Amino acid sequence: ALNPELVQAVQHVVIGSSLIVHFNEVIGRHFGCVYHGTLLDGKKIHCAVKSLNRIDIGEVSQFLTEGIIMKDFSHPNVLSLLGICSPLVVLPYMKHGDLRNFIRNETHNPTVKDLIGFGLQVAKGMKYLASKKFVHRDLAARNCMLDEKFTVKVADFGLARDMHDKEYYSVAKLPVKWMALESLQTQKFTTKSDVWSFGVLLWELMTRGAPPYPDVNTFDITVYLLQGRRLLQPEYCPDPLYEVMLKCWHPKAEMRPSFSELVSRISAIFSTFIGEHYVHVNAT
Ligand SMILES: CCN1CCC(CCNC(=O)Nc2nc3ccc(Sc4nnc5ccc(-c6cccs6)nn45)cc3s2)CC1
Ligand SMILES: [Cl-]
Repeated sequence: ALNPELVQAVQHVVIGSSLIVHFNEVIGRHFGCVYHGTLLDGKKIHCAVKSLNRIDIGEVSQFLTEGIIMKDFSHPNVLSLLGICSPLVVLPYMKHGDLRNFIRNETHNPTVKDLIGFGLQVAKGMKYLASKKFVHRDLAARNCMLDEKFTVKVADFGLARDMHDKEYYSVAKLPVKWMALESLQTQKFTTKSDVWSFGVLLWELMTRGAPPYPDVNTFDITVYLLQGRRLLQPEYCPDPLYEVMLKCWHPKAEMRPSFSELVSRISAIFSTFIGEHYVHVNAT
């Protein structure tokens, strides 16, 4: 029943090696549910297996097409797809989980250098996605993960794209407090609106995961911004990094820096720090 050209094209994505899905070990549950897993080939690889609903032959066609597209994306700062198989999406397990919880954790002691380092890795992952004409639409610290080497990987990508939390989404995903001014008015997204979201992600990093605009309700953000306001400078945010955030929030989308310019500018700032400045959480 399926297009035979598509069946041959998806073969390099489909996994036979073999996979052991640990169905009793759940991660999260919107859309489908994520479980722990183990891959093969004479080695055991810890993975996160997402099982999507019960999806018609056209739905199966999209699933196989998405798998090929996803597999064509490879970058150390972008969460990879290991393969596909109910439809199974197999992703590498990220030991330290999401970036927002990692920095919020009071037992963690990040320095200014470490936090800027995480922002730099996110910028590199986004620089890769933009070059592939991929518009993320939901870049936030909650949507970035950390592996065992503390490598940051931009997630919430392709078949894994979901809504895991609700308080950050106005009820198509609308992460209002991370959205560019023009996206709040048109509901359209570009690489330049991902640049706005990246400026917000840098603010999340420097405040160790504080919610942005805490005293502003989701529905009020566009009026708040149009009065001539931006997120205030975090206490442990260096002046050149705050200048970078302000550039990410330029009212004119085309005047915002590209992710390539961000990688470059942030690499310079990052290089000036030695890991002697401990970042503490704000009381407010
Ligand atoms: C002591 C406190 N603390 C310290 C360690 C901590 C982390 C454990 N490590 C993991 O949880 N790793 C993990 N890797 C992966 C790899 C892929 C996927 S699918 C996916 N694609 N994009 C996103 C974006 C968001 C989400 C989710 C949000 C809520 C539930 S899923 N899923 N998602 C999920 C996980 S979850 C647990 C306890
Ligand atoms: Cl430092």
